[PDB]
Amino acid sequence: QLKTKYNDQVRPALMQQFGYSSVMAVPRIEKIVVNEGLGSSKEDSKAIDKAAKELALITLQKPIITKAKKSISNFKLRQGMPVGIKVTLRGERMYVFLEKLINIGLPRIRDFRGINPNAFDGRGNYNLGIKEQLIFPEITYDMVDKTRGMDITIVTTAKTDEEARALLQSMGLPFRK
Amino acid sequence: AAAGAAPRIIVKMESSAGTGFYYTTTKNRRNTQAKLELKKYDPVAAHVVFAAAA
Amino acid sequence: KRTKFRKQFRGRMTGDAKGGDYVAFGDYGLIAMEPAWIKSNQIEACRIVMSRHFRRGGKIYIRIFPDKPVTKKPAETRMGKGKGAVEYWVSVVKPGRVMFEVAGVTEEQAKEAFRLAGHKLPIQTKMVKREVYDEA
Amino acid sequence: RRKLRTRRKVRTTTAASGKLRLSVYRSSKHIYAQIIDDSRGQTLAAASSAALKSGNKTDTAAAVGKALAAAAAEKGIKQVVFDRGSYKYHGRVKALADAAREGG
RNA sequence: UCACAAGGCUAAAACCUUAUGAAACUCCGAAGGGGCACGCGUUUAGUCCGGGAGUGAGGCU
RNA sequence: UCCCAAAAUGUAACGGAGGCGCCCAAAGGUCACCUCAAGACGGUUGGAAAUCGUCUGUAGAGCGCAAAGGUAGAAGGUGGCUUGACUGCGAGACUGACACGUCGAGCAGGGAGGAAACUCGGGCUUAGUGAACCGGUGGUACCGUGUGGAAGGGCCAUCG
RNA sequence: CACCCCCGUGCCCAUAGCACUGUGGAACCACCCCACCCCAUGCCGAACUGGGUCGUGAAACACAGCAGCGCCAAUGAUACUCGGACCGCAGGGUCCCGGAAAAGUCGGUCAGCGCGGGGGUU
Ligand SMILES: [Mg+2]
Ligand SMILES: [Mg+2]
Ligand SMILES: [Mg+2]
Ligand SMILES: [Mg+2]
Ligand SMILES: [Mg+2]
Ligand SMILES: [Mg+2]
Ligand SMILES: [Mg+2]
Ligand SMILES: [Mg+2]
Ligand SMILES: [Mg+2]
Ligand SMILES: [Mg+2]
Ligand SMILES: [Mg+2]
Ligand SMILES: [Mg+2]
Ligand SMILES: [Mg+2]
Repeated sequence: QLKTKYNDQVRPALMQQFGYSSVMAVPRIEKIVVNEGLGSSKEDSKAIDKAAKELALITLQKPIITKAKKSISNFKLRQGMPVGIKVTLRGERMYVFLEKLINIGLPRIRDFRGINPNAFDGRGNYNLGIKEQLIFPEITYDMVDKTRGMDITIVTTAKTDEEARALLQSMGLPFRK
Repeated sequence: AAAGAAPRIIVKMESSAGTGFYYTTTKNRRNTQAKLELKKYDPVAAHVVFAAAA
Repeated sequence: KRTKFRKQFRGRMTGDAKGGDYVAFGDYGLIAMEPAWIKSNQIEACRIVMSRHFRRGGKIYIRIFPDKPVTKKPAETRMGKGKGAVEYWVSVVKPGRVMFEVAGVTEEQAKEAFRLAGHKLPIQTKMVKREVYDEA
Repeated sequence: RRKLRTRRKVRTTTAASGKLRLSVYRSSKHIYAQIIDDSRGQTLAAASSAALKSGNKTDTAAAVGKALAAAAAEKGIKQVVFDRGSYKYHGRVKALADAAREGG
């Protein structure tokens, strides 16, 4: 929301930083992608219910149950059964949840001093998945059962990693030096 | 075919039309469980839907 | 010697040698002259001959390799009831094909180690020496 | 992604059908609806929308349906086949349709 | 696809140069064969309807 | 089903390998939509393999089962509606010594999906089969031994 | 087509493809913006869909350059081979006559032929 305007104030910041011959030729943010790959060992219907609940309560968008690719190795695997949970956020609710994150997320993180600045999608993007769930704006241990964690993946439309990096940070982001 | 026939059985689909006419095919009992309900032509009228008689 | 996993049985037929008539991996080379079949143990024999004569160490390239299963029926059976069960392995060496390459040894050494290998072989042979740059 | 168009495209049996096929192109806010005798590499009628449009951007679909079908009256075209595109026959291209589907 | 010769390279596989086997491998692929039209050019067979059969152990190059 | 099988079909062996005697009420009809395996970089349980993302990516996947051919403009994965897994037929071919077997345009009744052109008389295809005889069952009112009935047969269907 | 260019759509199905690269913007195309409804997400206007700008032509597309790759590919000779004849106990091999590859070398190539429409040539 407001965050959109702040992007639009990062835009001449990176235009001025990088000297782009165009304003659309500047790093933007495509979707946010929330994965919750419990399964394999957690074959409980109750548990995928709980992950559904948690995800729906933090991300304000219904989650998809991404099944098993039907690869059945020696250990516990099988055909078509729940193993992961995806929630793709782009546009509005992306910006809403992301602002929820810089605002109330990594700050309220137990023992937090930034994240890994070493390159990610050398194609020019950046992921970063994040552990624990007891570090949240919406998640409570006073409204759950056990204790879990998740995965997070942004898509900077950058061209390298320095440009991705720049976008990320000036958008408001902790790089542990 | 043969007697034992646990999965798939030759069922006959007899008309509601009361004509006399029927059909025959096969149902798995794993997935039909209760009954069979189908909509086929009747040559003693025109097109009147049958049920799975024994 | 043997191949490691496969299909099992085979057949028989012949004409002149596909590839390769030319001398790679080495300075001196030994060449078939006859359309034989060549058993593991026959090569094994040539390998051990030449390996001994070179002592340590020279350099020995055994180009040919037995992929072909040959079978032999049991002792005293009337024909039929099946196909014979894999007696041994042959390598279908056609004429002109280069069986052996040695290098890191003098001409003399090469001659001898060759001749010694030859007397162990089912077929006439000839030694020769490079220039065959069809490719490299 | 080109799969939808080449799909319905081959699914319109080109020649052996007899009938003439009828293109569209509503991706931009300009279309092109051509009428083609498939077999012969020639395009018969047609009725665009970039030489003045009145003003309507997607509301004008029915218009160029009626305009095309109008060209079809004269040239003498009474039979048709609807070559859509990646366009899922709903609103705009449905308008162009219904329009030509009465105003032939 | 399966098999395989020397070396590189790497944590072994993949991959790189060199090198090769295949009835059940094929990027390719002849000679020849088979169908159809003519007969542009020679020659004699053919097909169908009906009567009578015999043969159904083959042998070598 | 593949090789033998000699680039048309065909071709034997107690020659070389492997499957079938089913399965599916959706795995069919139609309509609409989706594109695979695998590796590389980065990713909470993980960390060989899980689930997410980026890049490559013509098939190196998938097709209920054997293999061969086939297939990415779908036969492959998903959803809506559905009972064409339909009666009465069959121009014309493939194929077999015969009996069989296979493909099939098109006409009628009458329906399904589609906005429609249209497609559908089962399944990507090739195995999932049993001739007659005597009998069971639902319809049919053809014959019924002086006549009218009924036993019994006949017909279509169908089960063993 | 008058000349260009763009949009659609074809014959062609890689000597027509890919990479690296340059050009292109109100005139077609694209991204774009908005979405409570048509319509749609196994979740999300990403996609289908709907109302429309400016902005950017960067991405994508169109066009040009290029022979690094890919693809196409000679002649020469050979393999094999119909058919005539032969040698070898045999594995196998020869001669005459015609046909004649594959792989490779020479190279060749950043395609060609249409239809319709739009928009430009002080
Ligand atoms: Mg080539
Ligand atoms: Mg006999
Ligand atoms: Mg006999
Ligand atoms: Mg005989
Ligand atoms: Mg033949
Ligand atoms: Mg015979
Ligand atoms: Mg009897
Ligand atoms: Mg009866
Ligand atoms: Mg009776
Ligand atoms: Mg000859
Ligand atoms: Mg010659
Ligand atoms: Mg010639
Ligand atoms: Mg170009």
